[PDB]
Amino acid sequence: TDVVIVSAARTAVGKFGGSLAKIPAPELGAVVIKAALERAGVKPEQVSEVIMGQVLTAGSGQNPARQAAIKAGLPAMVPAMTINKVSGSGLKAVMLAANAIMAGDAEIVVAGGQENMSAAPHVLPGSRDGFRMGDAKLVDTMIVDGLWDVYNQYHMGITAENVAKEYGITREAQDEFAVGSQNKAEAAQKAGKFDEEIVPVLIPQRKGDPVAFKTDEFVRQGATLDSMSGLKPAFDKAGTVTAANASGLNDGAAAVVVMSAAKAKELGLTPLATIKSYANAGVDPKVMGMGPVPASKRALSRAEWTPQDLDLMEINEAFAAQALAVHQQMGWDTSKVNVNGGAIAIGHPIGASGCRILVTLLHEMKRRDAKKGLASLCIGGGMGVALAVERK
Amino acid sequence: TDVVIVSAARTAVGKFGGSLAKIPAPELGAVVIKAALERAGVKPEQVSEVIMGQVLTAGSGQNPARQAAIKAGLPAMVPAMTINKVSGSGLKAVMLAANAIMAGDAEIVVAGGQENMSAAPHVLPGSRDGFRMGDAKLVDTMIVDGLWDVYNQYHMGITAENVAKEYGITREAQDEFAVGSQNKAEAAQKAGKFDEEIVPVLIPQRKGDPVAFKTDEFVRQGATLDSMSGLKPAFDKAGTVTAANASGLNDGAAAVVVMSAAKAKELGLTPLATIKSYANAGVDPKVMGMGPVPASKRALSRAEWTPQDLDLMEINEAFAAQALAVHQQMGWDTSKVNVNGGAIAIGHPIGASGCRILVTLLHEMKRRDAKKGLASLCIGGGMGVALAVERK
Amino acid sequence: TDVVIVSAARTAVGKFGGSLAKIPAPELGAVVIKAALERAGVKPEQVSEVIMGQVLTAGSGQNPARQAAIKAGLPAMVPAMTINKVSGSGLKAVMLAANAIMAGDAEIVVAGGQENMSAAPHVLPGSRDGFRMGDAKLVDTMIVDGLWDVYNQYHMGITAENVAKEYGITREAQDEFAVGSQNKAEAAQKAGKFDEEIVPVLIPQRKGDPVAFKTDEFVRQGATLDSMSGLKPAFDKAGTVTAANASGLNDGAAAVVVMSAAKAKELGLTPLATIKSYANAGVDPKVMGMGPVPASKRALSRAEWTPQDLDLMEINEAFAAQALAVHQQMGWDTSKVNVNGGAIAIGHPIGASGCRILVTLLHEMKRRDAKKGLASLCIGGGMGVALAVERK
Amino acid sequence: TDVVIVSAARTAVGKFGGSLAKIPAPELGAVVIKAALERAGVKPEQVSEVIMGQVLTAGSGQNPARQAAIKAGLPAMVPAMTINKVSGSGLKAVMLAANAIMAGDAEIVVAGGQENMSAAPHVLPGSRDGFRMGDAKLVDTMIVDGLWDVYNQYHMGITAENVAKEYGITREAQDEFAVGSQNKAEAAQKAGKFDEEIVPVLIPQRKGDPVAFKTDEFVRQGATLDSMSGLKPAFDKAGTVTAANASGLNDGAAAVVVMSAAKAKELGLTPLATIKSYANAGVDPKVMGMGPVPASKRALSRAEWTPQDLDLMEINEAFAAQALAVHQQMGWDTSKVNVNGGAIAIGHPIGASGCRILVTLLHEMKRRDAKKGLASLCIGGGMGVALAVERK
Repeated sequence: TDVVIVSAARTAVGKFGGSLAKIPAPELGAVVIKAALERAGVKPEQVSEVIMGQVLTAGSGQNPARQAAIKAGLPAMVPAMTINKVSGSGLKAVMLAANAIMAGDAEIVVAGGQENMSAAPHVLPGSRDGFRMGDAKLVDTMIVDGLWDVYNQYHMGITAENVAKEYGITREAQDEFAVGSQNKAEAAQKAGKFDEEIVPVLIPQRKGDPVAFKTDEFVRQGATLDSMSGLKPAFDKAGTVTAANASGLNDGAAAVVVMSAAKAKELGLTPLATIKSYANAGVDPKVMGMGPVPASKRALSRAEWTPQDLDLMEINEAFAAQALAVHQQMGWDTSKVNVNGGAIAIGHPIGASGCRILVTLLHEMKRRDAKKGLASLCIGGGMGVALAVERK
Repeated sequence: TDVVIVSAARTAVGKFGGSLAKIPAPELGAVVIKAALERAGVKPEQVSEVIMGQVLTAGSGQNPARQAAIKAGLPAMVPAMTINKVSGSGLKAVMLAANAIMAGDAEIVVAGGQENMSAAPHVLPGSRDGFRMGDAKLVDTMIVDGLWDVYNQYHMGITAENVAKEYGITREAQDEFAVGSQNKAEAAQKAGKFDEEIVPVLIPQRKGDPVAFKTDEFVRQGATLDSMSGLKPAFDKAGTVTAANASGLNDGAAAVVVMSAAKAKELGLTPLATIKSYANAGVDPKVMGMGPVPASKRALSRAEWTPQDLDLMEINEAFAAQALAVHQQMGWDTSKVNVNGGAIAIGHPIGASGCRILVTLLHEMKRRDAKKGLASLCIGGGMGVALAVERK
Repeated sequence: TDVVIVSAARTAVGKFGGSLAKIPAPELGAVVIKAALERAGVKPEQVSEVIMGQVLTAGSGQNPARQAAIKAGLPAMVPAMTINKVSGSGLKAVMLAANAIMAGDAEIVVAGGQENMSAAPHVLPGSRDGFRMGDAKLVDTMIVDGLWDVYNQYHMGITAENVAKEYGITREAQDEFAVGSQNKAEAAQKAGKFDEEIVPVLIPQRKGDPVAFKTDEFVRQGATLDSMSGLKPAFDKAGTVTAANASGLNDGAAAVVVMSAAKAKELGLTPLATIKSYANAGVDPKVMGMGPVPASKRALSRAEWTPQDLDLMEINEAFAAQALAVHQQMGWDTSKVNVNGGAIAIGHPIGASGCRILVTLLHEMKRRDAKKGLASLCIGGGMGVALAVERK
Repeated sequence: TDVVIVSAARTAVGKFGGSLAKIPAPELGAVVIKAALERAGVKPEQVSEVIMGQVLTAGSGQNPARQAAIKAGLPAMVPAMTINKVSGSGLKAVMLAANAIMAGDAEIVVAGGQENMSAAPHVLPGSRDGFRMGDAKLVDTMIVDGLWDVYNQYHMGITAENVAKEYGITREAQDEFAVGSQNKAEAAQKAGKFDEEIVPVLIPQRKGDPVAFKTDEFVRQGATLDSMSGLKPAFDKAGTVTAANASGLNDGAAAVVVMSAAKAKELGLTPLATIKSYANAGVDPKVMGMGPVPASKRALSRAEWTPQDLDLMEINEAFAAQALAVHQQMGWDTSKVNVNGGAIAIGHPIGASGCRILVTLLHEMKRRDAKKGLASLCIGGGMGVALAVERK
């Protein structure tokens, strides 16, 4: 059975401490679930399942994906499930949706991701035992759960250095990559290219009515090489990775409605694309940034496509260091990658990004009539995911 | 094609603060992943994916299933994903594994779950923005993420009172059911019925050699009705639910290896059973304990079996009130359910319980040569899951 | 012996979270100890003892008064002690310094107080024992140690409401009194009246050289009764005390140098004033704001003065409600009280305020050649202190 | 013209986590203030002031000395003040009382100290501003406020090592001195020597009436040199200081009632002793243990006594290393010092110790009919206090 995507919706991506900071992640997920459904013309009643990625879940309450489904107005009869494959989560949700539809387990699935990194708490390990003597640590959940390698006991940014070193990716190269990502995002914003895919979030106000948030507020206007060349390295003093050549910490959500090609025809719906293939993959945690290479290669082998056959790709930009090594290793046309900018510019709400970049992908494929697309992301812990789509 | 379970393993279940209290959930998962694979005859390199449920993940680190997979001996090339469908997570991981195999996405999946309720920490909401003036709250992640209804803002034990009230499940019925579970579990312990399925966990000692932990230490030997009759309600002064007729807070893990029947044959392995069918369902959060009814009915319909066709069942005993309502509504033969006792006696590590009970099911089906089996659980937030297995 | 005050110095008072928020209280004390000695012309090694009030000492390290003395450049041979009598602390240090010199215990004492309310942390009571299950509290040390009545378990602002009820002090009356304090403080700033008494604090900056902080930044310019009428009650929703008719939360320090008349004659120093008398008093915690009545009466009885003999007074303005009641019960001439504004305008760094007001008193007595003066303050928990001074 | 001590009371000293662990310090204080007044035959209403040392006050509430007075049943009319001079606090309070009486400021003062080290909590610095990104420290208040040198940034135990190096005090001498201390305390306990001075604290129980705590439960009966000679140094690998030759972390309170000799005659009371003299001193923080040398010399000079005129002394044993160096430098007869043991055996509740050793001294002087005694203590941050008393 051929699996299609019938709609795609994302929030604008908030800055850290920004416009979405007080909006809990399942409330962001609800916005995009409700809007994905409306745009597909599928009633809440008709949904078989909701699957939402969310990484940072400490104190979020039972099953955040169910919370989003219910806030979106889906009835209690529709089950939901939360998933955590770190940055891969939002796209892995769509892979799971596809698996379920192919197996006959589900007919229509809303899949996506949600994340509020701003609101992530601190945790007190051992709080039940107490601390008989000496200092104790309050651990940052966003770092430990989101940004810290279990196996090597260091920041993701160190894996980015490992990659830079291994693959010979210079500071200059990474900064040039980052300015390209900012400049492209800026040009796309101003050209109106994000207008269709963005769904507004109504922010409550102390006094008067709520005000819509609907612009990617992390995008740096007028960015220049020389605004990046001067920063010091963030993770190692002799390093190459900075705040400007890595993605941000951000808030946001993204969803897609998926169903069999046969169900779409029955409902009279025109799909956006057909899911062609997808794959996961694993690599050493030390170089997790390289995840997208084996995953993209596997997705492409499954599709019977080469990297040259692709018209458009969205490869998540966790760090310019890894994004560049990935391009080098894949050999594909970088002029067709992240054509509207990437995470360095737009931001990276971890559990959501996987579906965010697919939403952007789908909208640009239609705009330029591209037929073959792929979305891929690296995953902390040493993994990758990739999903290929086709219009025709 | 056709999906088979080739092996199954679980830890003994620890009591709250008990023998497993200091061993992180992913360390529990690794024990069972490693032993499932040994029991099946499968080399770590041959695994396609690991899916593990884990509900309480505050400060657990990046992707707890990945941590379990790596700690089990799986190579970095083997991807892994964590899921949260609350008490259903365990059995939902097997469902996801099945979908994946049927869709041709994976060949060999290790599916299961893991939980250490003892070690769940407290969290400090708003730590990131500070507390300008006034007291702050540390929140218990076990309650908020594991046991608390989001929509109605009370404990699961209140949902159990709503089910008792709706279905006319009495305190005395609940208590006799609880004694029954204890007595059945006692019998099984004394008969060595759990010897095969349990994998020991080595507990480090203050001095000397590690001690093997391999007995379900929550089970109460010699339990009687007069030992339960006089307790006071735990959640509601006028209520029927007590600590003796509900399960506990517990630690443990369980896992199964899943593959296509064609892969089993290629490798020369003899399956424990075939997956016949499965299903999920949603109900009102208020009466979440009733989830296994629509889930089991759907799973049965899909298998084209009646309730009377089943030879053995494992239905999770979150609360006696709910288990009894499910039996009342399904009308099946209670003498074939939880034949070696259930969660009230053995315990309930939430993220692991769904796979735990499957593991117990499969082992007993072999000993009594049962042909048709069903496992089902209820799920906080108003869901159920059910999975039917066939031997022949 | 007659005890004289030979010099007096205070910081500007900072806003909550304002210019001094990042300077630990003993660094603030060190500024005023160093400047008071320098203005007296007394070398560091001639000092017998340092006495500093500081109320909020949680995590401040051993003996905040000794920390100040050492940072000020006094040798280790000069012993120091910290004291806590809440808002009375700063004045009570001067009383203790007088007691010591009269007893022959000490020759030259540096006495005052120091407080950083901005930097007071939260505390975790019960942390050695751990938290078995459910919510735990982080308690705000500024509130519990500073602003909370032990005996009645409610804020100091409720004692202010109690006083306004008992003595018939209306919202409007409180608001006019507050406008007066602001308008006198603003007049005094514009006329340079704080110029002599304030010692700058250098504040490090992101770029370039440190900036001097030397102006009372809490003072509200152009205050009128309409400025006050829009606030809502801050502590009792049905009451009359608001943030604009109560003092602030503030940071600062003050110190004076005290010695016998004979020692000042031997060193050739012309005193600012002679200590005439002083006293303490206790009242019911519920009306602590009245403490200055029995303490002032007792100080005046000891001096052999009447309230009408005073030329100038500084009565600390914790709350307009209590300041008014005090004036009403003393019957003294309010045109002579807080002539350059009070704590409602200047702010109220709790441990330091008692000496801050003395410094202000002394400078204005010298400016207008007033002969008889009195400083008094109320104290949480139901106390007053008062100190009378005489120039001649 | 002449100040006397009319009564003396202390609690038994609690071991860390032991019988007093749940009793807040001001409750401890209240036991001894109440009992010292009863023993003196003084009416609470005729008390002029209460002065109590307390070093660890995080979350203790407003002015712990007032809380103790009030709990002891002293009326609101009696003011109180808390002081911190670290281990000197307890004795310093008596000195302040003497000063006050000699100045004519007070007639009758209850002075001492109180401390519960067991209950000192953890604090969260920076909690008010928040932790935007990163882990945050919980700091142990007992250590930072009680036991850590600000200037050198190390434990008090390191100052004891500097003392040992400087004065040639060997591990062997330290262990001999610790054994002697334990042995003398055990002997004094067995002989009934602490019976009169101890006031019971009633410890509430699970069921039934409270049980009285009335023994110094930290004293190690049966102590031998071989029990101490094998221990590892606690602070410095090449050092000499161990847990066995230092005092502990302890809970307890002590108070005395001080008045003029004229007031005692008027009220018909027979004094315990006459304060002959007292003094403080300052030394380098690095060798704070030496504080009692200059303070004792100065107190003996003020008394016109030589070290040989002394009949009995109490010199606090915070560390055997510093106690021996003090004896070495004073040259006095060590057979008359800490004749019933000292802090190594009895314990060291920091803010109370200074008064504790005074209470012990006075009781022993009366049984021996000793005429001239001295108490003295070292103080963290480099200070010392001493007080001489005479009977005749």
